[PDB]
Amino acid sequence: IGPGQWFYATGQVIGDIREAYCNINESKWNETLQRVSKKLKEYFPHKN
Amino acid sequence: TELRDKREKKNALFYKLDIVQLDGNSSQYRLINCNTSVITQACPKVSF
Amino acid sequence: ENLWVTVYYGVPVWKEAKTTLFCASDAKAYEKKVHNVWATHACVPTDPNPQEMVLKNVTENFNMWKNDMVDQMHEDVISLWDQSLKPCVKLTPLCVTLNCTNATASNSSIIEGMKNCSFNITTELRDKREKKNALFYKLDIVQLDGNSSQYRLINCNTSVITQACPKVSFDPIPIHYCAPAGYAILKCNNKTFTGTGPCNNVSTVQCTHGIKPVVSTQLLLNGSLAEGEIIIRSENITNNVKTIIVHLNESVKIECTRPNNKTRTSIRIGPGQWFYATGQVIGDIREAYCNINESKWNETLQRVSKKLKEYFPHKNITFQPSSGGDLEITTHSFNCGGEFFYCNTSSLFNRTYMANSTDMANSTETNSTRTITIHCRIKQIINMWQEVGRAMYAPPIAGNITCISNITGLLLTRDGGKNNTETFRPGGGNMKDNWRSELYKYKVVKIEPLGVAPTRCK
Amino acid sequence: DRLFQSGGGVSRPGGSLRVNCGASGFTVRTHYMYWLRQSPGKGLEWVAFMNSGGSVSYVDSVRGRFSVSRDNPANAMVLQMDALKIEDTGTYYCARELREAWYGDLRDYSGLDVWGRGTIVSISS
Amino acid sequence: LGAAGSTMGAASMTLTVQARNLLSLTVWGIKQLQARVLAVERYLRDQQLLGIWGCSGKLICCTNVPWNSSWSNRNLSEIWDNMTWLQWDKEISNYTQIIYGLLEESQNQQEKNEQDLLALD
Amino acid sequence: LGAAGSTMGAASMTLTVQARNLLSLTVWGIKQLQARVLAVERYLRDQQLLGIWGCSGKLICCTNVPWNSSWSNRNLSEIWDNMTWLQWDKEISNYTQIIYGLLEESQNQQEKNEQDLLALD
Amino acid sequence: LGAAGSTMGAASMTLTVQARNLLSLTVWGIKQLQARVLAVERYLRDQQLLGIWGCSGKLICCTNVPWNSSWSNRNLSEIWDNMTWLQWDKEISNYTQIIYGLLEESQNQQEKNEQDLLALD
Ligand SMILES: *[C@@H]1O[C@H](CO)[C@@H](O[C@@H]2O[C@H](CO)[C@@H](O[C@@H]3O[C@H](CO[C@H]4O[C@H](CO)[C@@H](O)[C@H](O)[C@@H]4O)[C@@H](O)[C@H](O[C@H]4O[C@H](CO)[C@@H](O)[C@H](O)[C@@H]4O)[C@@H]3O)[C@H](O)[C@H]2NC(C)=O)[C@H](O)[C@H]1NC(C)=O
Ligand SMILES: *[C@@H]1O[C@H](CO)[C@@H](O[C@@H]2O[C@H](CO)[C@@H](O[C@@H]3O[C@H](CO)[C@@H](O)[C@H](O[C@H]4O[C@H](CO)[C@@H](O)[C@H](O)[C@@H]4O)[C@@H]3O)[C@H](O)[C@H]2NC(C)=O)[C@H](O)[C@H]1NC(C)=O
Ligand SMILES: *[C@@H]1O[C@H](CO)[C@@H](O[C@@H]2O[C@H](CO)[C@@H](O[C@@H]3O[C@H](CO)[C@@H](O)[C@H](O)[C@@H]3O)[C@H](O)[C@H]2NC(C)=O)[C@H](O)[C@H]1NC(C)=O
Ligand SMILES: *[C@@H]1O[C@H](CO)[C@@H](O[C@@H]2O[C@H](CO)[C@@H](O[C@@H]3O[C@H](CO)[C@@H](O)[C@H](O)[C@@H]3O)[C@H](O)[C@H]2NC(C)=O)[C@H](O)[C@H]1NC(C)=O
Ligand SMILES: *[C@@H]1O[C@H](CO)[C@@H](O[C@@H]2O[C@H](CO)[C@@H](O[C@@H]3O[C@H](CO)[C@@H](O)[C@H](O)[C@@H]3O)[C@H](O)[C@H]2NC(C)=O)[C@H](O)[C@H]1NC(C)=O
Ligand SMILES: *[C@@H]1O[C@H](CO)[C@@H](O[C@@H]2O[C@H](CO)[C@@H](O[C@@H]3O[C@H](CO)[C@@H](O)[C@H](O)[C@@H]3O)[C@H](O)[C@H]2NC(C)=O)[C@H](O)[C@H]1NC(C)=O
Ligand SMILES: *[C@@H]1O[C@H](CO)[C@@H](O[C@@H]2O[C@H](CO)[C@@H](O[C@@H]3O[C@H](CO)[C@@H](O)[C@H](O)[C@@H]3O)[C@H](O)[C@H]2NC(C)=O)[C@H](O)[C@H]1NC(C)=O
Ligand SMILES: *[C@@H]1O[C@H](CO)[C@@H](O[C@@H]2O[C@H](CO)[C@@H](O)[C@H](O)[C@H]2NC(C)=O)[C@H](O)[C@H]1NC(C)=O
Ligand SMILES: *[C@@H]1O[C@H](CO)[C@@H](O[C@@H]2O[C@H](CO)[C@@H](O)[C@H](O)[C@H]2NC(C)=O)[C@H](O)[C@H]1NC(C)=O
Ligand SMILES: *[C@@H]1O[C@H](CO)[C@@H](O[C@@H]2O[C@H](CO)[C@@H](O)[C@H](O)[C@H]2NC(C)=O)[C@H](O)[C@H]1NC(C)=O
Ligand SMILES: *[C@@H]1O[C@H](CO)[C@@H](O[C@@H]2O[C@H](CO)[C@@H](O)[C@H](O)[C@H]2NC(C)=O)[C@H](O)[C@H]1NC(C)=O
Ligand SMILES: *[C@@H]1O[C@H](CO)[C@@H](O[C@@H]2O[C@H](CO)[C@@H](O)[C@H](O)[C@H]2NC(C)=O)[C@H](O)[C@H]1NC(C)=O
Ligand SMILES: *[C@@H]1O[C@H](CO)[C@@H](O[C@@H]2O[C@H](CO)[C@@H](O)[C@H](O)[C@H]2NC(C)=O)[C@H](O)[C@H]1NC(C)=O
Ligand SMILES: *[C@@H]1O[C@H](CO)[C@@H](O)[C@H](O)[C@H]1NC(C)=O
Ligand SMILES: *[C@@H]1O[C@H](CO)[C@@H](O)[C@H](O)[C@H]1NC(C)=O
Ligand SMILES: *[C@@H]1O[C@H](CO)[C@@H](O)[C@H](O)[C@H]1NC(C)=O
Ligand SMILES: *[C@@H]1O[C@H](CO)[C@@H](O)[C@H](O)[C@H]1NC(C)=O
Ligand SMILES: *[C@@H]1O[C@H](CO)[C@@H](O)[C@H](O)[C@H]1NC(C)=O
Ligand SMILES: *[C@@H]1O[C@H](CO)[C@@H](O)[C@H](O)[C@H]1NC(C)=O
Ligand SMILES: *[C@@H]1O[C@H](CO)[C@@H](O)[C@H](O)[C@H]1NC(C)=O
Ligand SMILES: *[C@@H]1O[C@H](CO)[C@@H](O)[C@H](O)[C@H]1NC(C)=O
Ligand SMILES: *[C@@H]1O[C@H](CO)[C@@H](O)[C@H](O)[C@H]1NC(C)=O
Ligand SMILES: *[C@@H]1O[C@H](CO)[C@@H](O)[C@H](O)[C@H]1NC(C)=O
Repeated sequence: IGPGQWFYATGQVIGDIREAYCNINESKWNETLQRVSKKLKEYFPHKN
Repeated sequence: TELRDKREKKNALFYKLDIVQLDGNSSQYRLINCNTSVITQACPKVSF
Repeated sequence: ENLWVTVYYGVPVWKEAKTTLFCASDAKAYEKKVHNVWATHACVPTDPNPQEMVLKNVTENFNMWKNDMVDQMHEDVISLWDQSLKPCVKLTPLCVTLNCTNATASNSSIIEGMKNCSFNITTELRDKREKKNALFYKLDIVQLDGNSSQYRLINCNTSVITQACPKVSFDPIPIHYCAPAGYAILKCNNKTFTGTGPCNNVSTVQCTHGIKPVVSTQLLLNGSLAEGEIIIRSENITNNVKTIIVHLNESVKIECTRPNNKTRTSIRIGPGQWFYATGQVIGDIREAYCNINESKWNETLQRVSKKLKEYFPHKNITFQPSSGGDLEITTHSFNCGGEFFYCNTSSLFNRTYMANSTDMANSTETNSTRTITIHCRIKQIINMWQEVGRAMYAPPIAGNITCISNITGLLLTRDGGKNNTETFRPGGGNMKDNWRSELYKYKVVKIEPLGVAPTRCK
Repeated sequence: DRLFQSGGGVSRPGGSLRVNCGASGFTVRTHYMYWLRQSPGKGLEWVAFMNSGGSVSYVDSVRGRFSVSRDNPANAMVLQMDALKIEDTGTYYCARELREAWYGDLRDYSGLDVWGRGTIVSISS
Repeated sequence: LGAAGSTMGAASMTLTVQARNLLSLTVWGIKQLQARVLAVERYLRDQQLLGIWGCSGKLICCTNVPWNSSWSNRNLSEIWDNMTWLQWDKEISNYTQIIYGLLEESQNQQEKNEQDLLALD
Repeated sequence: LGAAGSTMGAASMTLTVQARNLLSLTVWGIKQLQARVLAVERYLRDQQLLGIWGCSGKLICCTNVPWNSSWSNRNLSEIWDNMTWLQWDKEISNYTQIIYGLLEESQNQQEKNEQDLLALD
Repeated sequence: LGAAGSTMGAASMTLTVQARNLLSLTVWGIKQLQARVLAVERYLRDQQLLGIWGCSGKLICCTNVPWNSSWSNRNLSEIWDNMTWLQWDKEISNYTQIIYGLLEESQNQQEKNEQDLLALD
């Protein structure tokens, strides 16, 4: 750009194409949210 | 750059969601924010 | 047989400690309303009285190689030189393709790259650009990475270049230093102190004398003189990487001049901005030079050698000119008259010294007529030692330049090897070794007034 | 100015050797210095470079194996070479370069003006 | 300022001297404030050490704390005759903290408690 | 710091503890200065309240001011036995200012006047 | 604040009044700090002048210093009856420094030395 300035950008992309992703343990998620619900229903001490 | 007279044609890649279509011909595009705000590059030593 | 505890407050007891020292100035103000000198030196409490107190039966160690204040001095100089360029114009619109032929006044031969360097400048309606020209000292110009007719400013692909502002022209101002409460400044007051060990001669002051922020290459100038004989100070004489310091006891007058003139010209940039440059050069061409008394130089360096051979108590001594690198570390740089000078000093250290061989002294060199003369070049764009990435430009000074100075000390380096003997040559570079050359007399301590001991009361 | 070399010699693969390069008329520690090698009947090749500042750059093929160090008391450099390979066999040269880099920024360049006579190194089994 | 190289007995004569001197735009502005506040802090720390030790307004005060022979074996004559406080401080530095701890409560706080008890009903 | 939940009589034993702790670049620079100066100001305010009340160097001081039964009806035993200073302060907060006003002059300034009168000719 | 135009004897009755009032973002920020620190400095200077003079916690203190008739020839009745401290200060300004010098050591430091000597063995 000038004296001490440069814009950084993407050049060539290498090499194969995959979308970024994230991985989670099903069972832990599962038991987790189950306990979450069991505790949550206290504050709404009623229907599902 | 950098003699403010010798302008050059360059190219680079920007993730699509950062680009907007210009208010006119579909071949023209604009940075997402530039009619509205100042955009700054983050400096390598300042990566927080 | 009763011994009870007692406490005293106000005990004269101190310890070595790291702290912050404060600047103090002379009575006369800068009176230019500049942030970096007036609001930094001229607004500082003035004329501290050094009512020194001498101390009976006191001993204290002084390490000039390791102390805590030289850094602060480096620190202040850097801060000032940064602040100096804060408000004045940047030359960014200027580093453009330069079309510069080589010509000059009445008869071309000398330029050396200056004359009629042309350039396009858009001013001031940002549509009406004009073709202007000006002269730049050749060493400030580089050939563009292409056709030889094209040239570029030396630094402009790499750093920002700023012009120095006329009110901010900085000349040396003696800076005194004062300690905050609870702290005291002690002087070893010896006439043969070498910079280490105990000193049987201690006094204290509320204030140090003024020390001027003089930036130097190899030689020490405008400095204080040694009281007795010439004194040689080194951290480790046998270490070949340690710089040697020569503190003379007698000054030596040096006279430098730029004998030609230059007509100052100005090219507008915008609303309150103008670039200053060299116009017509008048009228005759002579290279800037410096003059020295041969005999004084001579006896001087002879005594220098006689004292030097103590630290290498053996075989003979040889001086050599500078070796190489950037001329910064090889020449004598200074800033007389606001323009910057670099003198090739090689002719000055081309001597040897033997043992008892011959001492023909009937010569008395000659009727004060053998002036040693040295050539110098000058420049404009300055990447000061203080920093990298921010270059200072300097405007030309119209007319000619005289400058007269005292020579006070030398900064040498050494070399082992050659046959059985010792070789030295001007070293320098490190700004701190300049200031270390005068702060060597001072140490700072803190006062802890609480103490305890036994007594007979209860 | 002159440069003079010593060391080198014979070694099995994986051994270690060492070559000294001392100077006269000027000190190594304030100049630009180069280590090069030339295999017999072949061309020159870069090995190592030390600037006036004393930082060193190595070519990839010897990084982690070659090391250059200053011997200021001897006014010399030392190339220490470990994990020697067959390809390292050749004549080695220590050389001085003159350049002009004003206030950091450079303008003029001469090249390599002072050249040592070279030391022979033979890695063999 | 001027009694350091003197003997302890001599130096003791002049203490108010130190007492007087112990206390009292973006480059130096912050610096001056830091220095002045530091001075105040140190002076008040010492004043507080007195306030807990008693002896608030007395540059010399003598109180009921027995001296340990293990801290030093030297004679009073030897300590007050030919030594500078510089050297004395060096020898006592190690036990200084313990001395401060003992003097801070066992002397003055026991005093306060037992004193109000004396006036107590 | 550690006697709060204790009874007043208990808490009274340890007061120098607080006494020690009561006291002692553009984002935080101003902030540090503000904080330090505020600390000095509060400490000196308290010292001045003492200076007017007397009791300068005494963490405990007892003086001639009769206590009002209207401020509180509680027994000394009840107040010193099973209460924290937190609660006590809450009850006394309203009359605190009047107490300060009375203690500031009627106690100490009458003392000064009548005392110099005693030594007066 | 309100006794200035009064006679010295009258003004003396009210001194704690002054005692209370003597003490306690780039345009004003530095300014506030300068002012507050200056206030602290002046107050502590006065406190230190007391500390050396003794009389630390007493707005009035009387001590063994004889008065010079050469400083002024006026009668006590005349000085305390119909004069303001403003005028008195004007007359005494010249000898004020000498008075401070004498009062600082000859009074209090001789006292300290001779006092510890009395308790001395
Ligand atoms: C210590 O180091 C410094 C640096 O070289 C030397 O100081 C120089 O001293 C000379 C002589 O005193 C100075 O020359 C004088 O310059 C004055 C003008 O200076 C101002 O204006 C210029 C622009 O014109 C600015 O750049 C500058 O910063 C100042 O703002 C002249 O007015 C002087 O002339 C006066 O005296 C002569 C007689 O000497 C009269 O005839 C004149 O009519 C007039 O009254 C004079 O020319 C020089 O400016 C100083 N430079 C610096 C940087 O301070 C010391 O010589 C040196 N000493 C030693 C021992 O080494
Ligand atoms: C330790 O070393 C120090 C020197 O670093 C030394 O302190 C100096 O002592 C000498 C002699 O005692 C002082 O000389 C005189 O001192 C008075 C006041 O101190 C000055 O007014 C005098 O100035 C006049 O006289 C000089 C000739 O003697 C003239 O040349 C001068 O122009 C004046 O007319 C004179 O300086 C000297 O002042 C001090 N140094 C300082 C900074 O005051 C000390 O004596 C040494 N001794 C010991 C035992 O450590
Ligand atoms: C612009 O600069 C050039 C370079 O300095 C000026 O001319 C130069 O003059 C020198 C002095 O003689 C020449 O150097 C030597 O010249 C001799 C013959 O005179 C030749 O045999 C040598 O090989 C060596 O070159 C140099 O050649 C000469 N350069 C040119 C281009 O003529 C010139 O006067 C300056 N001004 C202009 C060109 O307007
Ligand atoms: C000023 O500094 C000089 C040195 O820079 C001081 O000289 C020092 O003097 C002492 C005592 O005279 C020397 O100690 C002596 O050493 C010799 C051995 O050389 C020994 O035989 C003696 O018994 C004594 O221990 C000391 O060595 C000497 N310094 C150096 C570097 O040699 C001088 O005393 C200082 N004060 C002045 C000049 O007033
Ligand atoms: C700076 O220090 C030097 C170095 O001491 C001083 O040099 C002195 O110069 C005189 C003049 O030549 C010498 O006199 C000669 O002394 C030798 C013996 O030393 C004698 O044999 C000769 O006949 C002659 O008299 C003097 O010795 C010499 N100093 C020393 C210690 O040798 C110089 O005077 C000092 N100048 C200043 C301005 O401080
Ligand atoms: C002041 O400089 C001298 C000379 O540079 C230093 O003396 C030298 O110190 C080095 C480092 O300790 C010595 O190197 C050693 O040599 C032995 C030789 O067997 C070697 O085994 C060690 O691994 C190390 O390389 C050197 O010999 C020695 N030379 C002499 C003549 O003393 C001195 O240490 C420096 N002083 C200070 C305080 O830095
Ligand atoms: C010390 O000052 C003297 C003062 O002149 C300088 O040494 C002088 O150097 C010149 C040039 O080298 C000598 O001229 C030469 O003299 C020799 C005979 O000695 C003759 O064979 C040559 O053809 C030439 O004429 C001069 O005599 C000599 N004088 C003295 C007194 O040494 C020099 O500036 C200083 N010494 C050093 C070592 O730098
Ligand atoms: C720099 O200026 C000189 C001076 O005019 C230019 O030299 C001219 O070049 C043109 C193109 O060949 C000729 O027609 C003129 O006769 C030349 N004049 C002179 C006096 O030599 C030179 O071309 C310029 N350099 C540029 C524009 O890069
Ligand atoms: C200013 O810029 C103009 C435009 O590039 C330069 O003029 C050109 O010069 C070249 C070479 O001499 C010619 O081929 C063009 O026809 C010129 N165009 C115009 C519009 O003049 C000019 O040399 C530059 N001058 C300076 C001093 O920088
Ligand atoms: C240059 O050096 C010479 C000698 O080194 C100086 O000569 C001096 O002359 C005066 C006048 O007779 C004598 O009193 C001195 O003793 C001489 N100096 C020496 C070292 O002997 C001469 O003055 C020097 N030039 C200048 C301008 O100072
Ligand atoms: C410096 O040391 C000497 C000797 O250690 C001290 O000499 C004393 O001097 C005083 C007054 O002249 C005498 O009353 C003592 O009897 C001397 N003592 C000895 C041991 O000689 C001298 O006081 C010391 N100076 C200072 C300032 O303490
Ligand atoms: C916490 O509360 C209990 C009960 O209120 C306090 O118990 C006291 O304990 C001390 C020491 O063990 C006894 O001397 C008292 O007689 C007890 N009083 C009562 C009423 O039980 C206990 O002290 C309290 N803790 C603190 C830190 O105050
Ligand atoms: C103002 O001046 C008058 C006269 O100088 C003072 O009058 C005094 O008043 C008090 C109370 O009324 C009497 O006790 C005095 O005897 C009066 N003295 C004289 C000389 O008349 C009056 O006090 C002054 N006011 C102030 C506030 O000082
Ligand atoms: C990422 O870069 C490294 C280094 O260039 C390369 O070895 C690797 O194969 C690359 N991975 C992918 C997925 O492109
Ligand atoms: C409760 O859960 C049942 C199934 O178990 C679901 O059909 C129903 O809609 C839920 N009712 C409420 C009131 O949450
Ligand atoms: C560019 O603008 C013209 C004007 O109407 C239009 O006809 C043409 O289709 C446009 N091109 C694109 C690629 O949008
Ligand atoms: C300018 O560039 C052209 C391109 O090769 C070259 O032929 C010509 O000689 C150059 N002119 C100068 C003066 O270097
Ligand atoms: C000593 O000086 C002589 C001449 O006087 C010179 O030839 C010799 O090389 C020198 N020797 C040493 C070891 O310095
Ligand atoms: C320098 O300028 C002055 C004033 O213009 C002039 O009188 C003098 O002759 C000039 N000197 C030289 C050497 O050009
Ligand atoms: C300029 O030169 C003249 C004559 O050579 C001289 O009188 C004058 O002092 C010089 N001025 C400067 C500033 O060098
Ligand atoms: C006093 O010190 C001396 C040492 O000088 C010692 O001999 C003596 O036992 C000490 N105790 C006395 C005198 O009670
Ligand atoms: C005090 O402790 C330090 C650190 O361990 C030690 O060097 C010194 O000798 C000790 N002195 C005494 C008297 O215990
Ligand atoms: C008191 O002052 C009066 C002046 O009003 C004077 O006449 C008298 O001598 C003074 N001294 C006394 C009364 O002792």
